[PDB]
Amino acid sequence: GILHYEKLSKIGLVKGITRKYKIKSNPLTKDIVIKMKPNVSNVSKCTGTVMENYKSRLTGILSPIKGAIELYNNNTHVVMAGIAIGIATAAQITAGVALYEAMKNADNINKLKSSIESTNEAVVKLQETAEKTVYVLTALQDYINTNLVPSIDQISCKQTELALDLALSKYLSDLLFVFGPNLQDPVSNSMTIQAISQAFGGNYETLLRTLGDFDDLLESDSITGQIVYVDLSSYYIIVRVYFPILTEIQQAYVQELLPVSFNNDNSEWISIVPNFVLIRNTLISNIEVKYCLITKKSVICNQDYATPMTASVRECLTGSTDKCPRELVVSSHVPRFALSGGVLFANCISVTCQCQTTGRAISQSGEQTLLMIDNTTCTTVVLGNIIISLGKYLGSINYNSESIAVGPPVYTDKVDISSQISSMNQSLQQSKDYIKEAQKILDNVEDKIEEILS
Amino acid sequence: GILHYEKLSKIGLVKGITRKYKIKSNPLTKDIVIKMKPNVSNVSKCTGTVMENYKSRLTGILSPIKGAIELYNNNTHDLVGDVKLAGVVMAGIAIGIATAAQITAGVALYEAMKNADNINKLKSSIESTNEAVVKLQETAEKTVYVLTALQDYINTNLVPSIDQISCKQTELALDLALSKYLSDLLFVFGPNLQDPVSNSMTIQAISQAFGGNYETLLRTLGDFDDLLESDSITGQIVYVDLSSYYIIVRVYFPILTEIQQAYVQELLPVSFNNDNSEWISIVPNFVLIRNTLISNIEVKYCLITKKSVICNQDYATPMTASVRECLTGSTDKCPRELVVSSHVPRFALSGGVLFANCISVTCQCQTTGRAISQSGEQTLLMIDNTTCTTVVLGNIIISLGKYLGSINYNSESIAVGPPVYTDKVDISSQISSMNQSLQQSKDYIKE
Amino acid sequence: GILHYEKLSKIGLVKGITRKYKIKSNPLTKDIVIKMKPNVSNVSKCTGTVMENYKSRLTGILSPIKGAIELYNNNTHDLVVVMAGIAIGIATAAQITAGVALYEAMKNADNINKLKSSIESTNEAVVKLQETAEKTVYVLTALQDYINTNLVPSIDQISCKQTELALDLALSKYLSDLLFVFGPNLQDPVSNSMTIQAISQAFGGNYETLLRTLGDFDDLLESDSITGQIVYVDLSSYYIIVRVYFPILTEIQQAYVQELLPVSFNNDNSEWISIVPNFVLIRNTLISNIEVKYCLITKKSVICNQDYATPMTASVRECLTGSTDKCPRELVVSSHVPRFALSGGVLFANCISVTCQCQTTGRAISQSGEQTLLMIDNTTCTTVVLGNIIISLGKYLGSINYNSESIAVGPPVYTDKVDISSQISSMNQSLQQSKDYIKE
Ligand SMILES: *[C@@H]1O[C@H](CO)[C@@H](O[C@@H]2O[C@H](CO)[C@@H](O)[C@H](O)[C@H]2NC(C)=O)[C@H](O)[C@H]1NC(C)=O
Ligand SMILES: *[C@@H]1O[C@H](CO)[C@@H](O[C@@H]2O[C@H](CO)[C@@H](O)[C@H](O)[C@H]2NC(C)=O)[C@H](O)[C@H]1NC(C)=O
Ligand SMILES: *[C@@H]1O[C@H](CO)[C@@H](O)[C@H](O)[C@H]1NC(C)=O
Ligand SMILES: *[C@@H]1O[C@H](CO)[C@@H](O)[C@H](O)[C@H]1NC(C)=O
Ligand SMILES: *[C@@H]1O[C@H](CO)[C@@H](O)[C@H](O)[C@H]1NC(C)=O
Repeated sequence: GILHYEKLSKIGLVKGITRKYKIKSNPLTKDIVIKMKPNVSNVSKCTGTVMENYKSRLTGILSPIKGAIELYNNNTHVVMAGIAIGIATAAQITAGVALYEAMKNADNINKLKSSIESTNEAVVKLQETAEKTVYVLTALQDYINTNLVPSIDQISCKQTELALDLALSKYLSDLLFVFGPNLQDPVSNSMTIQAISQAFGGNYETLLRTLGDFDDLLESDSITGQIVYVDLSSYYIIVRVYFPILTEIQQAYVQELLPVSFNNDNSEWISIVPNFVLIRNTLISNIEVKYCLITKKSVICNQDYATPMTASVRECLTGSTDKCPRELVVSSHVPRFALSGGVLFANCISVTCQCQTTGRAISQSGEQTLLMIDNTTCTTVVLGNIIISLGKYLGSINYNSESIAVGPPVYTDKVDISSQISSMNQSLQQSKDYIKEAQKILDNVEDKIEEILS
Repeated sequence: GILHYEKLSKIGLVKGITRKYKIKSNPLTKDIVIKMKPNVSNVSKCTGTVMENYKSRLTGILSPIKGAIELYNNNTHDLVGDVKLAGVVMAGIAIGIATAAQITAGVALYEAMKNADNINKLKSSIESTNEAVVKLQETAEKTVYVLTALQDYINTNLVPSIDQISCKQTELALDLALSKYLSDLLFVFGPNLQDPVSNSMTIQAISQAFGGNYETLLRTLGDFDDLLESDSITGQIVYVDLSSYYIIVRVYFPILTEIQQAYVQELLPVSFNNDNSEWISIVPNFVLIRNTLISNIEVKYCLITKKSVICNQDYATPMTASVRECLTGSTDKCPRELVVSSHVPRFALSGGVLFANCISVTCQCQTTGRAISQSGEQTLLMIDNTTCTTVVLGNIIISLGKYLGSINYNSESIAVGPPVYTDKVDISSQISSMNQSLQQSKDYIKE
Repeated sequence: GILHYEKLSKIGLVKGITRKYKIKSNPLTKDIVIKMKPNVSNVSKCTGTVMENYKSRLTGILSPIKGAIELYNNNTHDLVVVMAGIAIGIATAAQITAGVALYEAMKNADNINKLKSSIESTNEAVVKLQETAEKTVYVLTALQDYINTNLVPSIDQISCKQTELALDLALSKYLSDLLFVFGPNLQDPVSNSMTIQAISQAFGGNYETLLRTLGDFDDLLESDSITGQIVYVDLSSYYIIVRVYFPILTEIQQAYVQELLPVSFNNDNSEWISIVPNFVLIRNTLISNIEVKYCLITKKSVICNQDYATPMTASVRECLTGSTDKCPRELVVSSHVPRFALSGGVLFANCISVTCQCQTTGRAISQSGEQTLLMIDNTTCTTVVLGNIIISLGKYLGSINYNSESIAVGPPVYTDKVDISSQISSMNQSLQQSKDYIKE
């Protein structure tokens, strides 16, 4: 049950931190306008057909989004038109419902079109008639206002236009990854606010700040954006930002296991067991922490990332160490000792351990996997080049007298898995014929005992 | 033959979109000059030895490319039987050890040489280009473009701030720009690009030398976006000039062809019920069918799109006969895995008909007012307008079509495949477990 | 020596380059100050509360580093260096060692810190300061250049909100850029893994200047061997001290990395590719796998920031050393897996899959169905036309009749993630099914 830490530590898995488990929930919606063509009316003398190009270029990347969105709109007549939609995922359907929900306010924001069209500055605060405000973030506007405008004199009219064309095209080449043919499904709310901000030049800080515990959300990619309206004549979008909160899962924790090479039968092994185990309620399972934000106190995820675990690997973690698979160590880099509870767990065959206080070297038998070193043999431990003072071990009084039973060896390598598999299939097939040497030589040579009876 | 779509949909894999399959082919080559040191002729007043430094710094990252390229140029002693279009001969002994890809890139390099040499004659005019992008005449009426790094910054920041800023400031700002640009280009062009006799480099990646602005680079040259987002527009470095600090890039702008009777079928996955628990099917979500043959495809590397999967190469991959069999009827061969996340999807829509896990989620009929409840004997419900016109599904209301398949999808039971664990760590334990077991029962056969 | 290159080449793995094996060692520490709030007193006019905001914002991302660092400092009580095990409680070796290095950095950190008020008022982007000894120390300050060469000149023709917008925007952009590396994300700052590139995110990614002010550099850089450790955080002046670990790389002895160039091959009416590592590490008499993906591959060497060796199954070992019937093979279904390679100036080609011909002798080079691959050298063709590429050949230094002698092909296998589970469960099902007949 709920983890056999000591048994585990001998096989080279020492207790790491225990962590709180958190997931986003309870989203909270807020709307923003991002304008994708800058102002220019203040510096319109020496532009040329850069705009006529940029616009039709932008229209090419923008229109298919509009098109994709509108297929959910003309076809949600609360109720979504299943025949019209035809083939879709639940996720998408829900995004579509959120979209329809956004429409009501989208429509009200859209009434300020001509005022959006003529925004002077980078970030503008507008009045949506209610006393409910709405923000317009316009791309390259700052550059235009504070580079182009003041350098106008010392540049000329054929080289301001170059500087403009270049800015526009750079901005384009930057936004293209996120907003290209690439975002094929824009009826979603997965797009991270960071990724959306690409349209405002990656400055998601300002985007969040004008809307007004933050970083933890941000670095879990839990702050998401949904595109809810596209205006093709004014070249702006409305984004609904989903700013959630994060909730602690109840009697759920994520246990880290610190891996440490260990000795068996003249060679160093490392245990093949998850380094992060999720325990919620009485149930132990795998978790894909790679997708979360690990943190001193908590694993923070934008969704549940639990994953099933085989009963062997479950048994392994709760005592049966002869079920934890082990792999050969051949790199001078897999770690050779760890510290847990102020007590040291060390491969004193691989590395040389000594007692600074008592002067005598701490030497490890070949019969043992690992040493548990605490303040009842050394107070201070010299460990190569690092000197470390130890606590008393809260576990078994004679950890080092009692021997763990090591599990089976295995190869972890992609290429070695296939060879192992074909090797095995070979062996099982080879010995699946000897079992067919009994369909005759135990059936006919026993139904001959019906004739040698009758 | 066909995928057994109905049998599949019970095991929680519903028909998604069917897509065209496209791959790039027939490049149309076009050449461009990228100059990697800006002008500074209109600034040379406060420049310390930052140019003297920057140059020798750049030479360090540039020269080995040149060197690498020129080993193919000395080694292709070619035109075969002297003549231009007769062909090209690569020196095998000289080259020694190379890949087909590389050899071909070498041939393309030799092919680029002819025009490279003609472009190179404008060296002194490249050397003194004033502006960021310049159009030059290669004598023929055939034009050639020079894109020069940091030039714009220099022309529109520094020259304008020169009257208002000092010296050990004007030079700081320059040193900083140059070193930033350097630290940005270093990933793509460093010791990293060990094999420059290639045409893999994407034009985006190449444009790192022009500060990531691949837009302008493409636009000065001339289905564009679909090419671009499949990384099918590639660049090859064909000449390096170490005194003028410029490179010639051959850009390979291809076209994309529809593969014939080949389509990529999406399967939308849906959690399904069996023996008191939710399972998800372990079967590819994307299957490539070309001709009568079904095989895997690595779409992760392609560009997926309403109508088509667009790839810069063929990405087909073999498929085990079991997983083949599974997709064409034998659902007892489709492996399944336990579901333990409140996130794996619980229903899908295909053909206007709903496939739902009405054990996991709670389904009801808005029109008929009665809840749609699912037996524990069944994996999944197919709900079509012949039981509900409108379906309330938690919080989403949805109007349905008539299912074009079996009149009683729900009365007939599928046979669920074997359970399996998908996890990296779990595969090793499963394997060692099995070895142990087979060895253990390989002695009883010796009894 | 170790490997069986000829036997291997028939199964479609031809000798590629042999490379030197190098790892970083012998690091060489040098210190630097990164200031994360620009000067701005030269436009202290209409900034507004943006500084008051920016500062408290920054404090939020910065303080937890300080905090984390100081827990090692508070708990290394020494000179004998002794680390407090009870206080530390639960840590890795790596981290402990980082801690020792941190304590080692403290001595100089403390001396650098005396110049606090002079750090506070640095005018320019990069400054050289005197740490009293004649030992200099550098201050790189963020956004300073932008401020000095955009905003200060663009004061005169810009409104008071206009100036402050441009500032707020620069600051917040810089923030949104640094946040990935320095956020809640860097949960363990008592380490020296952070690459100097990643560190330079605080100076706006310009790791070039950072390295250049401190003074075979690229190979280090592109192996991510040049690392930074944060050794001090100042929360009132908003600067950090970084100890940069600039190592040197050493050749491993009698160790090389062998590349294998893969080439589709023919067997029993279909094209196969061999499932064998493309890079094999041989050090001493021992052959093993190596994870090159993490290193820097280079004409002469594989360059790694650590040893990346990995064990190899005795079957795959045996395979590379003769037993080709142990090298697993997989069916080819993509018009993209390569069809010929060149090694030693001799050609190894699938002349069933592609059509091979002799330009010199005019006659086409055709391959039996009994053979996997053709070895083509100048003793049959001097020049070879191979689709659209013409190539002149050397003499093969191996067996005089490579093409008469047949290799024994290994077992077929499926490589695919999804196909492994089915293979595994199939093998299970079958073993269970035939584990009952043994109970009969
Ligand atoms: C769905 O309906 C939208 C409107 O909601 C359609 O947009 C119209 O587009 C035409 C262009 O030919 C314009 O003349 C109209 O002004 C638009 N309609 C309205 C009411 O403003 C769109 O064509 C429809 N189709 C799809 C597939 O989304
Ligand atoms: C159940 O769904 C089918 C197909 O979605 C509906 O049949 C269509 O009805 C519309 C409107 O009457 C016609 O324009 C189509 O031509 C019909 N298609 C077919 C293939 O018959 C049907 O109406 C739905 N049933 C109910 C009760 O709404
Ligand atoms: C070991 O740990 C702590 C040190 O304070 C203490 O409680 C205990 O008495 C110590 N025991 C010995 C034998 O040193
Ligand atoms: C370290 O100790 C001092 C007390 O003298 C205190 O000011 C500081 O906050 C402590 N920090 C930690 C992390 O314990
Ligand atoms: C192959 O090439 C080299 C040329 O130096 C030579 O050693 C060898 O004799 C050649 N043989 C033939 C048949 O061309």
